[PDB]
Amino acid sequence: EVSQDLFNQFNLFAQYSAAAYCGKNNDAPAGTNITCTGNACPEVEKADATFLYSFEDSGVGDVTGFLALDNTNKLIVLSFRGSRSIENWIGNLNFDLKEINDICSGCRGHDGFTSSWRSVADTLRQKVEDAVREHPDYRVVFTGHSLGGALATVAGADLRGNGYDIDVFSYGAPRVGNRAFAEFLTVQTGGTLYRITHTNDIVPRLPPREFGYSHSSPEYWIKSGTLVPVTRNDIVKIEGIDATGGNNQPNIPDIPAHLWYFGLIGTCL
Amino acid sequence: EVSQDLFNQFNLFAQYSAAAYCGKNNDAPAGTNITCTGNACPEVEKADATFLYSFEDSGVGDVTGFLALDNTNKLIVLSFRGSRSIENWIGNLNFDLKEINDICSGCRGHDGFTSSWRSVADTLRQKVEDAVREHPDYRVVFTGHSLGGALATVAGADLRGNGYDIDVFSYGAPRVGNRAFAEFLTVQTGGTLYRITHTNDIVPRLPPREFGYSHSSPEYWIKSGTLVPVTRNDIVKIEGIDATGGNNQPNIPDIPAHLWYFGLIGTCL
Ligand SMILES: *[C@@H]1O[C@H](CO)[C@@H](O)[C@H](O)[C@H]1NC(C)=O
Ligand SMILES: *[C@@H]1O[C@H](CO)[C@@H](O)[C@H](O)[C@H]1NC(C)=O
Ligand SMILES: CCCCCCCCCCCC(=O)O
Ligand SMILES: O=Cc1ccc([N+](=O)[O-])cc1
Repeated sequence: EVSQDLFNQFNLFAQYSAAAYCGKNNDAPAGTNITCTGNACPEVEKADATFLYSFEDSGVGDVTGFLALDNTNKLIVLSFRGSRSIENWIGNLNFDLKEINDICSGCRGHDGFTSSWRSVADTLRQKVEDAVREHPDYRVVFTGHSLGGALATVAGADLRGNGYDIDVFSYGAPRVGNRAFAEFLTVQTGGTLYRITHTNDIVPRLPPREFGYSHSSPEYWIKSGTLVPVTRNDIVKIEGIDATGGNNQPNIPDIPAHLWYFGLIGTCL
Repeated sequence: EVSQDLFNQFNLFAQYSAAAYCGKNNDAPAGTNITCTGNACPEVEKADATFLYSFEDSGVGDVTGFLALDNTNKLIVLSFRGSRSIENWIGNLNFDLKEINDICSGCRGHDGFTSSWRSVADTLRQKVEDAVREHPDYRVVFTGHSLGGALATVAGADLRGNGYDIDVFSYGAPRVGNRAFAEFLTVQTGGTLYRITHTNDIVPRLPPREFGYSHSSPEYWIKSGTLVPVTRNDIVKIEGIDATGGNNQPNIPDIPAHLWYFGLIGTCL
């Protein structure tokens, strides 16, 4: 069980994460209203929310996403898109670690996530910094679904502690690195990570523990079914690095559960 | 705005209509349980419901669907799939009428749906007749989404009057013929047709009335949004051939609205 305000926040950033796929966007001028097809992001459309900067297939990892300004909620939101086809992305997912002492000593992260981020970090940091300067009062939020969720988690860990808090809301994110990287994520000040999972979603169960991955704590776990609407009672806060009894349970996982966080996500009607 | 009992039927056959796309049965032998992927048909799975005959790309229209036995609800269900890529099917959709006197006098129907039905009619009639014999007190229901709705409607008009009632539940069905056919489907005895539409779904708006097409009355119009759950209070019975102020409004239409009838339909998570 979670509060009404936190629920609202979860719902909202699920929608900012969905909008990265379903935005009628990119090649889209900054200052343009954010809108989505197929009722993917109505809470974003109600807000006075506009693109600050769009990126598409940027750097080494072909990164895609947007930076947004939201005058109603007082946010600067960096939203990273997951893969265009999650099924093949999961299939070709490689489990190699690389060191990232730059982020925390002793830390190793998934190699493709950290290198995709690393390769666009300098541009996007500057874009965020610019927006922070313009709106010092506004709250900085990074978010994403799936691989997008990963990238937002990495960028957060990397960019925190430079003066402004960075909250992270992740939906169906994979593990992003080794224990230690997990531990850092569980305690790092300068922002909070809300790591949201749904039922038996496959993606947060990869990379597997066996390959040297852990999940940060806590975990926000939606227990309502696929295509079922979520209420506050359906969300369970689960404490403990690599805790079991939320998404991390011993049963057959599901791709469709990956695509239903509050609403349709990771696909566009 | 509709009865609970009617809302429950509408929901059940939306799910049988969704199963024609989802829940693997590709060669599933007769008598196996009906199930779907992606929580597309839970009310069906909850019933004691089994396949009688599966068909696929059958006849000239590459018609696909199944016939089921439902012992819990006491039904014999013939469910037609719509198109495997609806956006395309929408783009390739010819508006030509053809005479269909055999069904009714002065009646013209859409050439492709009519022909497609006619090519499978004998084999499917025989399979329904068999089940009707083994279960004389079960209700015969034909149902379908999109193209599947057109077909079910045509098949119903074509096989009624043989001694067993056939009810038809269509979802997001296009127009199937001319005003004289609309009339025949409005008043025909030996069953009821329940023609359900959602919001500004585009498909029930095609073929255009400006190509000689008309809609049978009544229409059951779902006013709740895309990705929004439906209650009995969100459905409005609209009376009159080519009535306006349900789905048939001059506003701009939408494809995602076509894929949300009670739940997700015409696509599988
Ligand atoms: C963008 O949204 C703003 C505030 O929410 C609204 O006043 C404006 O009409 C919208 N702009 C366009 C171009 O639709
Ligand atoms: C088929 O469903 C029936 C009841 O609806 C159930 O008794 C039976 O076990 C199911 N068969 C399988 C293989 O699950
Ligand atoms: C009654 C079942 C009819 C379903 C089969 C139609 C074939 C769908 C293939 C996709 C081509 C198209 O876009 O129309
Ligand atoms: O509607 C609510 C609401 C609550 C909190 C937040 N937020 O902190 O961004 C946004 C929306």
